[PDB]
Amino acid sequence: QQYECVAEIGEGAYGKVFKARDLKNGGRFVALKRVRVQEHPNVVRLFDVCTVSRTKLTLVFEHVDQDLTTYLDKVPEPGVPTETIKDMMFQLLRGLDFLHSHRVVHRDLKPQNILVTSSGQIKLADFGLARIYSFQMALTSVVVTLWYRAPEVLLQSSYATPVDLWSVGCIFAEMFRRKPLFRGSSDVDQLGKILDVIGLPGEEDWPRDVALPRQAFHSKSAQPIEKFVTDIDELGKDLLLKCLTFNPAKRISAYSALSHPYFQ
Amino acid sequence: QQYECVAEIGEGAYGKVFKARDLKNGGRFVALKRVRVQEHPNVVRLFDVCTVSRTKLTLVFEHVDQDLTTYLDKVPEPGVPTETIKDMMFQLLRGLDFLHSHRVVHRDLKPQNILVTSSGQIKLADFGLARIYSFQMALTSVVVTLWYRAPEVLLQSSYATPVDLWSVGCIFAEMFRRKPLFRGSSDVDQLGKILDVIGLPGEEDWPRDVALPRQAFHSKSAQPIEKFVTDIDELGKDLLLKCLTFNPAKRISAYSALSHPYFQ
Amino acid sequence: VRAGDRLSGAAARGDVQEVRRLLHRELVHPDALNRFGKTALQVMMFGSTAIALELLKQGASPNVQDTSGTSPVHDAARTGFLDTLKVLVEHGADVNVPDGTGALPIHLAVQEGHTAVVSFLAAESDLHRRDARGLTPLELALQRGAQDLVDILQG
Amino acid sequence: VRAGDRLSGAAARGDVQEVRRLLHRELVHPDALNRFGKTALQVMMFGSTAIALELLKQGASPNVQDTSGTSPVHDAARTGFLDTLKVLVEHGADVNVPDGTGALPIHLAVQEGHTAVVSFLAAESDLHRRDARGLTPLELALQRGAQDLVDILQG
Repeated sequence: QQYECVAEIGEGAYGKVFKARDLKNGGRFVALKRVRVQEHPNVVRLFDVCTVSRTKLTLVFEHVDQDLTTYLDKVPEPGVPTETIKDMMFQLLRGLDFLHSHRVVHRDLKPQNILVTSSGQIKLADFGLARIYSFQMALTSVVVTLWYRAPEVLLQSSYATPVDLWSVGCIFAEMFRRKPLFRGSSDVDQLGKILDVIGLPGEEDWPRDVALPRQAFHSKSAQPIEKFVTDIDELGKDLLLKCLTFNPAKRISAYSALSHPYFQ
Repeated sequence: QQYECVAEIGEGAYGKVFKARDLKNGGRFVALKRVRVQEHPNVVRLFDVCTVSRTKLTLVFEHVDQDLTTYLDKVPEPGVPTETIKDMMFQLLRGLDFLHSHRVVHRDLKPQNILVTSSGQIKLADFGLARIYSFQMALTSVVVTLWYRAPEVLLQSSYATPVDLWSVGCIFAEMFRRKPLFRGSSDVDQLGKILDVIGLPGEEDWPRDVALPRQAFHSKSAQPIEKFVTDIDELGKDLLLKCLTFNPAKRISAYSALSHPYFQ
Repeated sequence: VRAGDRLSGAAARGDVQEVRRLLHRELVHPDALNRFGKTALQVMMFGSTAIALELLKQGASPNVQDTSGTSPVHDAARTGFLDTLKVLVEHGADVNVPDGTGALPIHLAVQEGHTAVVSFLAAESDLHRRDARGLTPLELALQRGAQDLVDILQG
Repeated sequence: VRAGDRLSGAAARGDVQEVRRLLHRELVHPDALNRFGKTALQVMMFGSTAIALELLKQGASPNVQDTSGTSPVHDAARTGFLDTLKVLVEHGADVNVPDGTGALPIHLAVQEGHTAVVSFLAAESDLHRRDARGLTPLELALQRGAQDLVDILQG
């Protein structure tokens, strides 16, 4: 036809996703997400909607041969340049904001759903594909990456939009870090990890129903994030923590974050 | 800014609607429908989406200084010319069809939501504004115009797409008539009126639940529509009645009506 | 202003009845400005000759202008409702009044292509007035390619 | 083919670990075709130099082409990952291999505007090869208006 499959990128939440050639015009790799039923620079564009049976659709999406991870995992020992971070970060938010309004919630902001062009333009994506981390040290055990899942969600309380903001802070952190910030193996374990840094929120910030109540956890500190997100600046520290805030109502908005003095 | 309000056309289902000047480029009157959240020739085009607060929007729409009513209420004693009717009628359907696909249902097809240009091009609209008729003869009493509301709706059974088709037949009729066809004061009264012409449908055409069951009404005739829609032709009579059919499943489609031999 | 709004809105919606009510069995001054300072004849449903008439018969200054110096005749003409354009005129409206951009009634008609209006206006209009783009009716009729128009204009 | 798919998908996703696993603690032949007959080096995450390297170190024919005669170097260059473009080259990839439409690596770079690639390639590339549109790198660099490029090319 006007596209040529070349591989199953993988299989996940959304069926299998493939890499194809956009010979339709020429060259360019593209992604195919098969779907049965019965504009922004920083967001992957839907290119086409092939009807595979009169319904089966085949969405053809923009695609990039680099994600936030391979890039970070690639950069020179000193690290991503300050402004580079600030930049990706701005776009990451910019497209984020765009998603939110138009009432869309990403819900899966891992760095693998974050594409970065050779140019450096950031375009969010959503393959619904998993990645399974095996663990370091003796009592090894697998974990799929939820290291970017908000408290609200680990707690199974809220699943509101701020959900995405938690995820961005986690990423922001990882741009200075070049290693995921909070990396546990269980929902409760993950909660642990978040808390050792951000500290036991106040009883008034934790929700009722929840299977994991505040009492389940220790108070232990509220460590200065900077001994983790090494080298962030003060204005960033502010934005970072404005994302990384346990209580979702009291968590910065994308729209707002965007207007933050880090991007002065 | 790039538009200048000149008046509240009125206030209704959708807030207040205004008439403004499109000086943005120049001249042309336009309509503003204020909205808070948290292409077709025969349909009024949305022109702009002003953000009044970063959400408040202000939609700027195409607008015309003439509706189907003032026009009919204006035409020469003999009447709208046959082909003129046929024509408006075609467009009215044409844009109707366009609305329907793209799964939109007008639901309010009165002749006031029907704009007609000096040229004669028809463009549907939706101001959600009411008009309140006071009544002729002794026991006078007001009524808002539901004279275009389908049985399904008066009966509060269905509210399906055919709903719009009923409304078009009512209009079609009124183009030959230059006076609304069915004009009652109550939902039950309206039902009466429809029936005196179209006649008591069959028990098998009326729905269960309904607060107004078939038995509530007399059988009385099935009068020949033409002694009402004076001067229609045979091919029109067919289309008219194909719209004006009590049973919505058994009611012509816009798409279909469009292909009807009246437009041969 | 209240009644300014009650009468304008009526006009705008083309509701004759109300306009006639608010005028008579209510006694609103035709010229009563709305909260936007425009009178009804100004914002009326231009295709509703009957409203235009009704207003003009109770007075209503036919000669009035917009912020952008626009007026009943520009609107009418631009919209094509000659029926109303006449009424306005027949009641003293001035056809040769230029709008903010210099265009006058007939400029609009040509621009829009309302042949019979252009026809109706040409006679009484200064076909020498220049457009903001410097054009006269004919030069624009030409600039457009409005044959039928160009012809009317020729005379 | 199974492993063709297991290794390609890994590559594609940029999962280094798996690629290194399936290669070593699994022993998949780098060239193993997937059910679409493409090898992994072909479909890999072009920006993942490490994957490119890993594959090329276990063998992996750097010189291979698509149905449309495209190949690792066209992709890399077109995508801008010079880091990888080098790797490919440093391992024998041929830069002067034309794609189905006649365009070669450098054509793509110019087309896309990857200056440093164009820079990297120009040297070793036949700047005389004609595009499908008959253009040479420079003529297209020009056709585009890629100053910086035109300059590199000039030499």
